[PDB]
Amino acid sequence: KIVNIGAVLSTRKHEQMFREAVNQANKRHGSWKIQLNATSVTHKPNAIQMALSVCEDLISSQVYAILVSHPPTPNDHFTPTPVSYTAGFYRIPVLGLTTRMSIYSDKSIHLSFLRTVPPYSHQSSVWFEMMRVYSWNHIILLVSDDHEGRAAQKRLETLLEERESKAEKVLQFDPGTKNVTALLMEAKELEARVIILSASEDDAATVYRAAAMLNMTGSGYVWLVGEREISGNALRYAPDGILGLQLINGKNESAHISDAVGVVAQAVHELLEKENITDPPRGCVGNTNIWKTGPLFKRVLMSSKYADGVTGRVEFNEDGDRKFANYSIMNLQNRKLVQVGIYNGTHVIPNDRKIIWPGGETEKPRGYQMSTRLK
Amino acid sequence: TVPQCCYGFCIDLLIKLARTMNFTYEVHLVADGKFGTQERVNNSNKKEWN
Amino acid sequence: LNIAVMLGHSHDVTERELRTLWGPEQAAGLPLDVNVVALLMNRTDPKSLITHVCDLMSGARIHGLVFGDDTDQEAVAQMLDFISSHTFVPILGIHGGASMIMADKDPTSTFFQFGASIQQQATVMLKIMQDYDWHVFSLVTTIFPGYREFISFVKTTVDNSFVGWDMQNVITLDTSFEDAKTQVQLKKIHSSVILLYCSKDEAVLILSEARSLGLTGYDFFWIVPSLVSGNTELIPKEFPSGLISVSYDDWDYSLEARVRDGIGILTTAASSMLEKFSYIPEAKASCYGQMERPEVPMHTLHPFMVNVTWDGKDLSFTEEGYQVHPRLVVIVLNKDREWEKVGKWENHTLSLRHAVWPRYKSFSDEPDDNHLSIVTLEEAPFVIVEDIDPLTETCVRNTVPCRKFVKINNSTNEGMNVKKCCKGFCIDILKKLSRTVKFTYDLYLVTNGKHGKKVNNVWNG
Amino acid sequence: DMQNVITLDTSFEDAKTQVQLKKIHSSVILLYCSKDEAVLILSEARSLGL
Repeated sequence: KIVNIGAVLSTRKHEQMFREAVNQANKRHGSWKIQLNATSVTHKPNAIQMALSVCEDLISSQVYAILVSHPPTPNDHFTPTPVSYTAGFYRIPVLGLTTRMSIYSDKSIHLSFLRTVPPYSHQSSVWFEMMRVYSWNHIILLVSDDHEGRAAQKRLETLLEERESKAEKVLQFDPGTKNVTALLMEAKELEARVIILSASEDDAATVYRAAAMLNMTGSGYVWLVGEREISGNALRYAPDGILGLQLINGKNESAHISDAVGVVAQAVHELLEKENITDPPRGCVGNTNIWKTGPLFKRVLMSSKYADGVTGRVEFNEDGDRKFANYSIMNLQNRKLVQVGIYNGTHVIPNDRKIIWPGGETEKPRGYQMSTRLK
Repeated sequence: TVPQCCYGFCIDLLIKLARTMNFTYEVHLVADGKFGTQERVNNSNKKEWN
Repeated sequence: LNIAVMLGHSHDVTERELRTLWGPEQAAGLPLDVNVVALLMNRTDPKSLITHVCDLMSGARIHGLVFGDDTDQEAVAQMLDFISSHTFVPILGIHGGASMIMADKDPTSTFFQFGASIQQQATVMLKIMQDYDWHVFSLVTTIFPGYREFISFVKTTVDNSFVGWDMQNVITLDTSFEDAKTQVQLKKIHSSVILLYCSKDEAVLILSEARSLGLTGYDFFWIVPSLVSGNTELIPKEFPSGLISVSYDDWDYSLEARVRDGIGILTTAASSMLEKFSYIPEAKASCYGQMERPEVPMHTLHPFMVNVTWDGKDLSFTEEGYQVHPRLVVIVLNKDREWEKVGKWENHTLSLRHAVWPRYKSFSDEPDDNHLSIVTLEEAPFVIVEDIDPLTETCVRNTVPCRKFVKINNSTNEGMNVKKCCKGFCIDILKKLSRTVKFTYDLYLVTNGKHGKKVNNVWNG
Repeated sequence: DMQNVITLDTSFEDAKTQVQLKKIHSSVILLYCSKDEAVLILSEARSLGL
């Protein structure tokens, strides 16, 4: 009955928050005498290692699920591949607590890995809402050439052509491309000024310099920005009036602890309702044996609903990303963020703050500018 | 690529549409002289309009 | 200089030292003193992975990697990413899960694995639909992530085909054990050749359900690759005649032949090193140490694995590490539920088969006796026999192939059943009788006599 | 225009029935049964969509 549940953080105080939420989990509508013992190891300094605690300590203590932040610095290439894939052997379900790297969405390889925080490509869908907030048809799609970027392309190209809206250009980028000036002159060829933006900080920042450099920033030139570009120097070269995005409760990770423990506790009680509960192996030696209830863990976690999360309804997508996460949509205006857009997930709530369109005024522009020049 | 004199029905129509429609017309010759159909490129599958 | 080898428990390690001595004394006798640490095991076990990694990274920084296991767990080959990206040493996957490629290869990974080139699989499957003219489909996958890949394969490669492949759509089982929704989706299959991408126990479910549907009848056909066959040594019970997989198995091969091939591949890439360098990036110092960086200043084999040929075999890989000339041992279950070879794919990836169309032949009978032996004369315009044009298939719009008996000599009169394209009145009429009498009509051509002769009333023709 | 009299053999076969019931392929469905058999058939044909 005792379910050991992992937690990979930077602190041990929020590991204690897991311990106390595990206490609540034994309390709140969950029945077991000792159906939980707490297991929690912080993020490791060597991202090589990443399985010492897991096999030697967690799987040896038969941990069923682990709850992991980005990293203890959260900002290098220490996006958590190695612990995940060491849990990717034998169908061990893991919830990415905060993650938005939709590389981890790739369920062909990311077998047992679902996210409380939906990645950037879900943000793709949100722009469609604003399409119909602002009646657009001439479309500039700008993709740093990424598996996440191309998966976001997939979401975009679907959610376009489902309603048969048609993109003009998807220009495509490596990171570090600074001679985008050719692609920028390509961008000078259009009716459209609907500038839909996806890269890291620095690509964006140099492009803001170069495009501002073109001149290319005037009302109409609407900068539709991914949140990697809502950090660092992409902050610091972008003009003003620019829409940015925010997931509401993307960072209350204490609320993420509370929600995740309530979810996983009542999902454990759904597991104890099931029959033939296969055993967690202790050793990562001699145990060549996949969880048979691996896919049954997946059927538990996909079919369990939790409207009672602190962040709202902890109720996921088909991809295991929470449905109807609250959005707030922002405007650097004198580089001072001006909230306008708010979503339950889909319900359009423009704040009474006006959108200075990110060159000129507060008037809804046109990417519709004819040439009368017929090739 | 020499710009060369052109004559015809369609010119008359385009000037009618310059009148009724207020456009300018950027008029070129085909390198192919052909419509160009979906035909496969090398790798022998790439069915592309030519 | 060094190769490490860890195996499924199989042909022995003493046998492996003999294979190492034989490869070392075979040809191009190794200025690099190439030296191998080889064992047999049974573990998919990451602590065992950690031990063997730390022992052989500590042990003289071993330089080459050849692996064929007796397992099936595919994701452990994806767990070789951390070796390929924490030792940055090129990994040869031959058997086990190391054969089983669902690893979409990374810029950080150093994988070269001999197995599941999924593209080459798809092309082989399509040429299977070609080479007995199985244009009429019925498509079933499940929704394992990674089967949507195959769905995109079908969409693109049929839409990149002017052949006009006759489509019955990819009817995907959503989850297992729906069992009412499944057979609702399964009464939507309405053709002969049934094309499957599932798991193995899902195939137990589907053959159990389709023996209730009768779709396992023995004029239907069933082509299921090494995803569900896996070990041809594993022949489960509901699994009839004519089941067809494609697999890089040691039925055509051995372990050690592939081993000496791959060792030579490693040493030719190391030769291209000592061409373009005169140096080798060794393995890292340790497991747990993040010492300076992972700056491979002597530049591991991904440009050097571009050009490798061995012994007439272009054993170079793709940029995605798949075989330029793949092997693709196409093995077929028969009446006795026996995986037996039909096809091979090593010559320009072209089919190499037995010309045996009918094989669905009363395993779980469902005995099918409808095949009507029709052997006629070339009688224009009742019978006008064309040949096979290389017109992306053997498919002219109104033709049926007709197996003539083409004698080899005037002496060796072995009439080789050559399929030839066919038209005429009577063929249109037999199409009308496939429309009315509705059977299968076995078309051949008369060699001995014309119509019939009273050769003491021994009839000819 | 005939689609044949597809007779349910015994009640509560429930797999053989819907095997026989995926053989109905037209609009007008003409019934001679009992009442609880019709409860069964409308329950099953709401699953068939007939």
